[PDB]
Amino acid sequence: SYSGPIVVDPVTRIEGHLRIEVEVENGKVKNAYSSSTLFRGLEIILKGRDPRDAQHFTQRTCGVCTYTHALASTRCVDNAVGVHIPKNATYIRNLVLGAQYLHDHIVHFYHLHALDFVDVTAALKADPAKAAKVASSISPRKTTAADLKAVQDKLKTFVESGQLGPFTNAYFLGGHPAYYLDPETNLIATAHYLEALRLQVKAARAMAVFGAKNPHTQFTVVGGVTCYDALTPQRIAEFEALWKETKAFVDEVYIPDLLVVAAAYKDWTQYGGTDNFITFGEFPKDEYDLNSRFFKPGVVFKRDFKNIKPFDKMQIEEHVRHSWYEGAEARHPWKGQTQPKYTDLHGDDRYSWMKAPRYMGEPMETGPLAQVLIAYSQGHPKVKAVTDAVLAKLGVGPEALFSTLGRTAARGIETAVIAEYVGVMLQEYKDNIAKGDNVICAPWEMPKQAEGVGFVNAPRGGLSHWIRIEDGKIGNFQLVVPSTWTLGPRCDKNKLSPVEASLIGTPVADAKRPVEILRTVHSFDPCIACGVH
Amino acid sequence: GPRRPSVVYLHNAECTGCSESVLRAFEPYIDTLILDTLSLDYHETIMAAAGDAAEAALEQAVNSPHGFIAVVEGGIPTAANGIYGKVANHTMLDICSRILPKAQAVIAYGTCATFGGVQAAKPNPTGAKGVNDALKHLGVKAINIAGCPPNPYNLVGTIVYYLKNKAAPELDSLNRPTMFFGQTVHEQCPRLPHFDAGEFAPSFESEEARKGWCLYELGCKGPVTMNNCPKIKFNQTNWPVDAGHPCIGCSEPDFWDAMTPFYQN
Ligand code: SF4
Ligand code: SF4
Ligand code: F3S
Ligand SMILES: [Mg+2]
Repeated sequence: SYSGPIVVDPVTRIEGHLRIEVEVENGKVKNAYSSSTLFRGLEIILKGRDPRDAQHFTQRTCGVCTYTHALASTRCVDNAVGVHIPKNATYIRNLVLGAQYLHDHIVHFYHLHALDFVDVTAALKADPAKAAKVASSISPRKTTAADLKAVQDKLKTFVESGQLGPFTNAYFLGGHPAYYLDPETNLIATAHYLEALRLQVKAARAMAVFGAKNPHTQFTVVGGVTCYDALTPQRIAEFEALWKETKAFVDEVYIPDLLVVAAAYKDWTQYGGTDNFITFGEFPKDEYDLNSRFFKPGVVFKRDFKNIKPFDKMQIEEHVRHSWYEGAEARHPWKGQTQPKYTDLHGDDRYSWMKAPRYMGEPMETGPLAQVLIAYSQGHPKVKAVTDAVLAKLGVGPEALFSTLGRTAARGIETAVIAEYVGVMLQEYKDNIAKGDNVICAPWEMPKQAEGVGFVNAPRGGLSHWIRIEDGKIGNFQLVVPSTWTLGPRCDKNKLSPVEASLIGTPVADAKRPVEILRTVHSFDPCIACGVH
Repeated sequence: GPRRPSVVYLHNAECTGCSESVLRAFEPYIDTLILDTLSLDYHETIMAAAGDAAEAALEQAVNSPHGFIAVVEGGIPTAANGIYGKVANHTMLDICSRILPKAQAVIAYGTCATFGGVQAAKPNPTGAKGVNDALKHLGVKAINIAGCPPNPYNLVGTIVYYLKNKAAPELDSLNRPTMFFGQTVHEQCPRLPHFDAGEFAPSFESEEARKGWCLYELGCKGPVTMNNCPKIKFNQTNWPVDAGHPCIGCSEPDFWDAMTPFYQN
């Protein structure tokens, strides 16, 4: 078994620029470093600007989690100016966010994660008719032998060309000891990967119906939204049709594939666990009450879900001791500072452009596993029903969720729950219009001096934007992003971040093809442009 | 089938919104593009290989005797000798300096790659530059497809043109293809008759906004922005002004500083 270093740089099939470094002994990871290797400095750029402009800049934090930062900045400035936006603005903003979750998670599972589990080339060895029978046994959607043969034939022509393209040098070429699927299952997954490339077009289009375009929506303003056309029956029906098709794909393709893959990789319940969880809640009825949200906020330490703690926004501090910034001060984001000072890898004990957020001094996982586990523990009935069904189908107990497999499963669970809830929000929105409420934006006035905060639970977890308005301008604007929490470095107490801690114990069968490291890293759905900004 | 042309897709200082836009390709869709039209030989967002294996894939593509097309997303950080952005522990400046002069054609895709983009906005702490600005000393001359992100119609149309003609199409004074960037957004806008009649919405909540009046007084930059948004639309369905929001000028150089405040003219 291998002893020595492994460096993965670039980590592909994520958003942004990540270097993972591990130390391996006797075939298992004994130490890990999460190094984010691009800085842009959006917080520096925002200083002195008009608060109304912030959302346009901060949306460009990330185009994978597009919209989310526009929404967080708009919630932040809404909050700073004290505006209570109209009910329809909350509905429209919430609907676009729900659509973002569906698009993001579908693309993550297929186009970012699945190549860690699926040997696409092995699909060429499959019997398509047998594969179709398997697919049809796991989903209410019937899959035909002929449709899987069409996929296989197309792939054969592609591979036989010798130009493997995105599969060049894949860890699965020739087989790999950590890749377990049979040819038939590889063909099903490959077919659904290709199907998802077209389905995601529809899922993204749903956002543009109300939100102008995807990527980078353009319909939010302080005080509400701008899209009068979103009130029309025609636009609503267009959104509804796209949503229905997307939901059908979630329920009939994504979730069955996730469960088949999880069942084949049940050993992955034993790696990639973490201790502490934070979540901000999402889909409000009341923009000034996080506990009015469909998912509620919460904090859990040391897997103690019987004693969920209230989220206290004043207990967030961002460390820089192991980051490429000046000094070692941990700051609350309303007193944040972004002072670059590069020292190279491990120079002065620093190794990342991400800050290290800590909550009461502790490293916190955020994202789908946090949202799902905390909501379950709060008695959320939809989360409980779906989670319990998944555990029963896999034949595992709840402890299995504290793992790379569990995290991957939670992403699907949240997708299924949100897909359903989008229909509920849509009906409430329709009902509100039917009662005569056609208002979408409220007037407001800029204070010369104010503080605000906006909270979004994005597809990767708890996002917060923090403004200090001084002389009517941006005095300070700080982003604390989900991947900052999850993939940031160590803090001044030397505590490993969630991704770093999760990697300890990972087995590595072939150090030249370290897919096990990728499985766990990818399970967090890293977003490095998000994490660093 | 015939050999497909090689594409090397690079990510510098970027948000990945430009990569995401390409995934929205419609007729042809992205599967047709990567299975039939092109050979996508390096792309960090979707490629199977990681780490050393990914680096090796990049080297294999760049050194092909068939040549390659480079598509570049993101600005190049140049401050402090490029250290604000690295891939495989090489600066993005160094990577692009080595690779781009070898390409048969370079397409700078998105306002960041074309003109510097969001990270180049004042005070530009990372010294970010667009491709042509950063690499002018090396004779690199990229076709600029601007927007934040651009319309993917414009990328695919440019690639198809190049594959057919082995040359860039006619370019404007910002190196953008005139077939896509030859008209202002405004001259194509459905609200133009309102602009021309002096019928402006005074606020987003106003009845004038509800009725679709012009957004100029609320900051619309359509009159000073070159793009094909009202014609092609996005996602086969919408564009900013039809969603009631002003254009922010996102296909123009330095728009972050030139077009702000966004809600003023
Ligand atoms: S041009 Fe805009 S969408 Fe594209 S990488 Fe730059 S910030 Fe992102
Ligand atoms: S809304 Fe903008 S692009 Fe349209 S007519 Fe008015 S100023 Fe021109
Ligand atoms: S903001 Fe950009 S997407 Fe078109 S409408 Fe204006 S050029
Ligand atoms: Mg920050």
